[PDB]
Amino acid sequence: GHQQLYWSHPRKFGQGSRSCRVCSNRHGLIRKYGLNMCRQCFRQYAKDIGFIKLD
Amino acid sequence: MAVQISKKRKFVADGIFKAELNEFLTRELAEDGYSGVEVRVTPTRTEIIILATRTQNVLGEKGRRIRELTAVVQKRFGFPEGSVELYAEKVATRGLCAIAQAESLRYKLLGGLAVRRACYGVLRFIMESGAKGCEVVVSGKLRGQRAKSMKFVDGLMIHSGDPVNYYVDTA
Amino acid sequence: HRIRITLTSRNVKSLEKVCADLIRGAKEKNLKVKGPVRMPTKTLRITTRKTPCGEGSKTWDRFQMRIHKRLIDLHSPSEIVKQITSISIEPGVEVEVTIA
Amino acid sequence: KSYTTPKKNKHKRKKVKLAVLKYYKVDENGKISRLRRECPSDECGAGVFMASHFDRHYCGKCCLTYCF
Amino acid sequence: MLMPKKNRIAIYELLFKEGVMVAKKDVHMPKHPELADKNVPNLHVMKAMQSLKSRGYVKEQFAWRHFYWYLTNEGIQYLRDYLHLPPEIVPATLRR
RNA sequence: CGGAAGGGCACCACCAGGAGUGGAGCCUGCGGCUUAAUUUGACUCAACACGGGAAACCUCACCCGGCCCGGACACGGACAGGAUUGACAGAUUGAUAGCUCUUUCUCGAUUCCGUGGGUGGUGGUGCAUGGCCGUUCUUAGUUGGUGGAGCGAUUUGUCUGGUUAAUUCCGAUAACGAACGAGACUCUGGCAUGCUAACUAGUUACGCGACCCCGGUCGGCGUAACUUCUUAGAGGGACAAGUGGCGUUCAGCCACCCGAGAUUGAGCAAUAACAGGUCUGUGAUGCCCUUAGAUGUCCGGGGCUGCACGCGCGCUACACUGACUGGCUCAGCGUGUGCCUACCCUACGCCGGCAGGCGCGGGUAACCCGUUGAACCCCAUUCGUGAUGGGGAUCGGGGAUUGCAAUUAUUCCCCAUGAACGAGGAAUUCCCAGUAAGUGCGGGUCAUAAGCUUGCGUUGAUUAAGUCCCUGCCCUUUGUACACA
Repeated sequence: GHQQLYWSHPRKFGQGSRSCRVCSNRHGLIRKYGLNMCRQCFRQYAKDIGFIKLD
Repeated sequence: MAVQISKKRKFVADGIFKAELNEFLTRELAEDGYSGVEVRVTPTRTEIIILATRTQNVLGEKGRRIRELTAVVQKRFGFPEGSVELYAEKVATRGLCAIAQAESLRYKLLGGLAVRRACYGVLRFIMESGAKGCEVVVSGKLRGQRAKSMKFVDGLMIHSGDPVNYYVDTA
Repeated sequence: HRIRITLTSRNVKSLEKVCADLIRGAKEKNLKVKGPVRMPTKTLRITTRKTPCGEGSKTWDRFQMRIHKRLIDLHSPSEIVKQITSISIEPGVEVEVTIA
Repeated sequence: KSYTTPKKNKHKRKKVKLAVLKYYKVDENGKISRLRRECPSDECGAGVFMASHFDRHYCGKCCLTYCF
Repeated sequence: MLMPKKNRIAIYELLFKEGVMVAKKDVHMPKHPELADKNVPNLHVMKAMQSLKSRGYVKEQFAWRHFYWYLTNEGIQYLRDYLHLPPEIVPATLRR
């Protein structure tokens, strides 16, 4: 069936199951500390998150 | 907490909370003069001051949009009933706020005011409000297809060092 | 009766003001209080690319988030601890109160 | 662009004029005759008839098969 | 979008009991995370609110993963005429 | 701009050296070739282990076939005598896709057929852009206001000389008052036997217990003080401060006593410009194209790995300053149970040589891994100049882990086969103090995973304190028939 084959893919792993939480793309994901977002949006919103370039 | 999250993930999740909340209120209160938020967490309650310019325009019809924003936070962030409270407050000396003058300038250019006259009006308004200096850089396509970038700088303006982190404001 | 306060904060002098205010409150309420114990700080390090694409010289950022943690023990009942911790709170410092 | 293999057409829905008229058999007295077998499932007690094919009987939405 | 009538009445009843409603940008969701009692799939929620949006009955906003809808007074009147409810009871966003 | 002159600066330049590349093997990227596809951007510094790009699925944008509309909304028809979904059997198909073909059951106004129109697009356009990054440009340069010179573009200030890493200052001066950059600033690192503190860290004394002949050891237990070792806060400390020389005796330079430093490193980093890269980061976006037999989306498989060739970054070696086997002995950056999320770090006991498997524990983290028992190095046998016990390319048989799926060996382990390589040509890369280099450990990529990158630790030097010779940069003058210079 269409309902039986529209979601027949196991998404329990891999870099396509997870994505960014801003862009929802599958490249350059910062999965560290539960950020789960791409590095460009991390550079954009690091001041709003709290990461600052000290050294 | 029953799931017992870590503090390393907790401060990062609070930073993502502040970033997503700032972006949501920036996209939603753009036409009303948004300038910032400040959040306070207590036991069983979470207070937050929205800091904006036009308080009547951010409240609407007797706090209707404020109640809508409380319901937004309650539905999206999983907060209990009455566990979060929002309060709108007027920006004192709003001419020094960089993002408020930026949103004023982009709404002037969206209404259809010319670029030179709009930059002159913004610079005259902030020098009447009283500031140390300014830097109005409007980049884009002007009078044709070639990208032409303008720059209107007068007064004291610092660029380098640690004082550029918290002595100026960039929008 | 041995009630534990954990102070976690991102900023330094605000956390110092909060723990000094807790010390002054415990000294004015005259209970057996231990010294504020400093847990070692944690520098969350993120190293990403400055460039959105990968075209140019290989530059790297060092995003540093310095978090700090202190602990204060109190020999007092729960009402005294709630009365102290319900006064003069600020968003920079998160307070965790453990009864046991 | 132009193609060589012809496309597969959509299944044309065979409409049935008065499908309830092919279910019961009417008598001049006050009684009815039920041709097709009812489905004994729990989700469909008595109001749902089954398909009367040439070799075996079948109910669709609960997927219940009775062969001979 | 062929939708179940029970799920359509449930989503419109949620939209009437609170005018502002959220949804998650994910077509592949079995159940809606707010109303976990019924089925109410997120694709049905998004397409029903998009059908309400396209004829100008609701206001749209987006924050990085989530579509937000602010229900206007014309949408209040449309949901009242659809649900055949008396105009005395009001949604909770106008409560004071 | 000058293969014109006068100064200064730079190990992305040299001298003196150190380690290398180019020589052999392997890994990764690019060009080329073949292919249904070997998706594509980038071609000097400023493209080529770069797009965080270590791709079986996804990513995937390419190809081969098949579903679905997720074509909103408006207009015109159809319709309750029913607008339209779903459906196991048999043929088809790849699948237990009603995707289709013959037979019919079911959904209930949500829907269908055409016209406008919108949405979606890792489609094209970075020569439309915004933003970000890189470069000009790690050097010290740049600009108003007034006054002055010139009709004017322009010039002075913005410099003859000295000095400095610096347009940094001294001092003359048609200049004066100034502004950005540099400097200044923040963080990192040793100096504190002084303060604040410590049962999420230890020290000293004891109460014991164990062992050896009063004494020694015990991370084996508990406690009367304390922070010296541990950690983080206020601080303080170094400023050319003092002496002796050089120098307008000003700006400054060298050596030295006292002293932990008498030049640690990173971030930010001015005006103006690049027809640099990114539309393949965005529901940032303009224009063009497609839009139902889709360039939307999903499923199944392949490919991104293909191999006569060349180039670039790296890893392993060419050995006796070494290989193998036992004994001993030393860290810190760090990380650790996830919204969806289905996936954490592991102590200990058994099964097995091994990868691993099974049980109870600890840990949301100075509590548990962990006193983080890491390598080179230290000691004692085997080797004997042989492509040999160096080296481990290639290849066969087998056993487990992760995953729905390993075939093009995902990775790990055992045995066996045992190639080139004898210090590498023109040419070329990086560097001068805890530095290069050897060496190992953490994070990202991660379900399985580091031949990459970013941090950290151990051992730890040779040679130099200069120069424009080569390559470039910055001031002054000169010449120009250049100004996409």
